[PDB]
Amino acid sequence: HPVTIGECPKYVRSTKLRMVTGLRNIPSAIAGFIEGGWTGMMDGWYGYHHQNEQGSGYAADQKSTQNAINCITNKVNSVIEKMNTQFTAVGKEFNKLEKRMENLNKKVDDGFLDIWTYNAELLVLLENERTLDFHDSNVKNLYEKVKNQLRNNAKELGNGCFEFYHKCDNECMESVKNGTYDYPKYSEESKLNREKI
Amino acid sequence: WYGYHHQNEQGSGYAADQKSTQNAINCITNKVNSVIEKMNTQFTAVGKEFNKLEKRMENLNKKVDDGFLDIWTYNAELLVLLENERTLDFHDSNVKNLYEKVKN
Amino acid sequence: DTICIGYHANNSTDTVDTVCEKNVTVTHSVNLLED
Amino acid sequence: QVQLQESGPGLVKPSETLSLTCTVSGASVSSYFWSWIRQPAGKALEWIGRIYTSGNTKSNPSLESRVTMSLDASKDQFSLKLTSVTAADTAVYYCAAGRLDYSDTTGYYKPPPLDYWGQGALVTVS
Amino acid sequence: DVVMTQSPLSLPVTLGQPASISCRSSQGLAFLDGNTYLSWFQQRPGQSPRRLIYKVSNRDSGVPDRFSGSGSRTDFTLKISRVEAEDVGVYYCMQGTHWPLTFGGGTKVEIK
Amino acid sequence: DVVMTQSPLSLPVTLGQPASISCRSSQGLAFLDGNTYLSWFQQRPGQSPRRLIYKVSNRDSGVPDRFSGSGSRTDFTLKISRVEAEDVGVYYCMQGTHWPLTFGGGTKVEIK
Ligand SMILES: *[C@@H]1O[C@H](CO)[C@@H](O)[C@H](O)[C@H]1NC(C)=O
Ligand SMILES: *[C@@H]1O[C@H](CO)[C@@H](O)[C@H](O)[C@H]1NC(C)=O
Ligand SMILES: *[C@@H]1O[C@H](CO)[C@@H](O)[C@H](O)[C@H]1NC(C)=O
Repeated sequence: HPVTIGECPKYVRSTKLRMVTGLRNIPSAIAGFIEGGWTGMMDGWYGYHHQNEQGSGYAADQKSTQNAINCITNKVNSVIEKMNTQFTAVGKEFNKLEKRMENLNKKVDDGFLDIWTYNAELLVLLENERTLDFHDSNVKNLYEKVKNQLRNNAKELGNGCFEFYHKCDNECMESVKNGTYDYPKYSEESKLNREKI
Repeated sequence: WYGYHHQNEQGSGYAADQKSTQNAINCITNKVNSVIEKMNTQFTAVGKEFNKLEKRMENLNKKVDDGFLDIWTYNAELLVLLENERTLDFHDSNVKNLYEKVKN
Repeated sequence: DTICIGYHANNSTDTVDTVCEKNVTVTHSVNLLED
Repeated sequence: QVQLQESGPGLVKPSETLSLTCTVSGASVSSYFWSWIRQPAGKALEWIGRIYTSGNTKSNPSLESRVTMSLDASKDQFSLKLTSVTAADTAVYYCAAGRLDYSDTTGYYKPPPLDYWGQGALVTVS
Repeated sequence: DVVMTQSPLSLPVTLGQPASISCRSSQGLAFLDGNTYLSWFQQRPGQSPRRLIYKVSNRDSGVPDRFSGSGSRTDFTLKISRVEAEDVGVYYCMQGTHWPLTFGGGTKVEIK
Repeated sequence: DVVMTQSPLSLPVTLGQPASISCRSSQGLAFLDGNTYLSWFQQRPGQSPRRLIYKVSNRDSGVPDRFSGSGSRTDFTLKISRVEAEDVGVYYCMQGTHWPLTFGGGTKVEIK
């Protein structure tokens, strides 16, 4: 109802206003972002999956998830503090010979509501698309970083996955996970297995 | 809108990618219907008359009528200018994805 | 010896609206409307 | 009943390493976030850092270089290791536990809740 | 970090009178899950701290009904309707949204 | 798909009186070329359907002038100024913008 007393939210004639804070839900031989997402990861939004001789497991990237969560939190607080909301109106009454004032008051009251409704819907439908594009960009940066670290040691299958030519154990997987993967110690066996094939 | 051109021994010819063009046409149609329905228009006013001793309400009515028009003009021009740039960047992104797919 | 890069999904049925597409399923969402 | 008890040395010399252990009884260690909080005499509380069972320690930016935490499920013990101690480190130390939900993805990326506190141990540096 | 400001430092009240403590934040404390995460803690003299209010309005089990907290955006308030002899001590406000976890300055309650 | 609703199902009218049929769609029918693409068809009993109205306002060749259609956004209307004996049958509305092609339920016109 438009008539409010106290500290009250702003009145809009909208039925649904929902804002994205997460990813797109695309469910589903574990493959990368081209096939879809993984249900079995509950540590973070973005991450890795390793399958080797010792075992198979999932892991999450903490830094990218934390930066994304910080930007989405700032987005939420920007939406909340942008529209300061306070006592708006109580309504006025007019007699039978002040019809022009009554129509002017209705014109003002019905002209502000349209502007505020239009502004709220535009804000939601722009910020949702910005959030989704930001998530896709972050996944692309992780893929580029892992590719740039591995170079010629591993082959691309497409589908966001890499197959190691050499033998890569758990410390080898954690080396490319945390950003410190030294090239030369695994280069020779990878050269042999690449040239033999 | 997007597609391939091939030259080989048997002949030469153009083609078109019919899924990417379909998706682009489907997003641009959604932008058209968002522009139309989102800023809905209706009957607004008929005008009012005041005599020689109600100058203040005449100025207030003129102030309201001239303050809403500037806001709506600014909103319409800003919406058109943003959506055009989004459309152009979307087209260039689609062409880059087709090139990356053929490369891969 | 395979490493892959992907993201997180669950069983949520929350839907939002964008400029290209309507009824897009998302993992998490916040309601800003009180009714 | 979840009961937490602290034990450690009262006196440490300067430039040494201070160690405290927070023995937990009544509940498993895997179901809680574990945090350390220090308080100087007649001053404000200060948060040091937190740890969960799989293993990550997020500590306060100021005390990041000199802190190290660990947890053992066999003896149900939570440990602190503070290196290069100074006379400004004279404080009462508390260990706190908060609830962990494995389905909640975002809960790893905010400060943990503080539900069950501990008795506290006094450490002076002289 | 994020700065908490409490008012007043000392609030002497008589038995059977209401009291109010105010906490203010430099930043908004809303999280992306839809919550605020501000807590109110009590410390008796020579004892460990215990919690009174978890989140803006929710009250912990075992806490008396005279403790009520409310607030929004950047200002929050804890109110005690009746003050007894077990209400002595120092009260703090804490935020758990942004890294690192920051505590308030502290408000001391004395009986007149 | 796109759901099209027609009103009413049966519209009995007397000779020389106007009639109106309403068609409503779930989505907007505007295209990126600047047109709407909605069509109105007539079906006589035991005969193939034939086209009366193509687009919102344009009228097909050979169609009498008494058939006039107009509308916008989501609501559209076909009007007959004078109803004759050759105006019996079932009338339909289609959209030609979105995949797939959808037809209406159908409105039957009987003479009283
Ligand atoms: C990355 O992980 C390895 C263990 O595989 C460890 O030795 C190294 O110190 C880590 N790097 C960083 C920067 O923490
Ligand atoms: C997803 O599954 C869990 C299983 O415990 C259930 O609790 C939750 O309600 C489900 N989500 C939805 C949206 O139904
Ligand atoms: C979106 O979903 C709602 C809920 O099922 C439905 O009512 C609406 O028609 C849908 N819109 C589109 C364009 O599919």
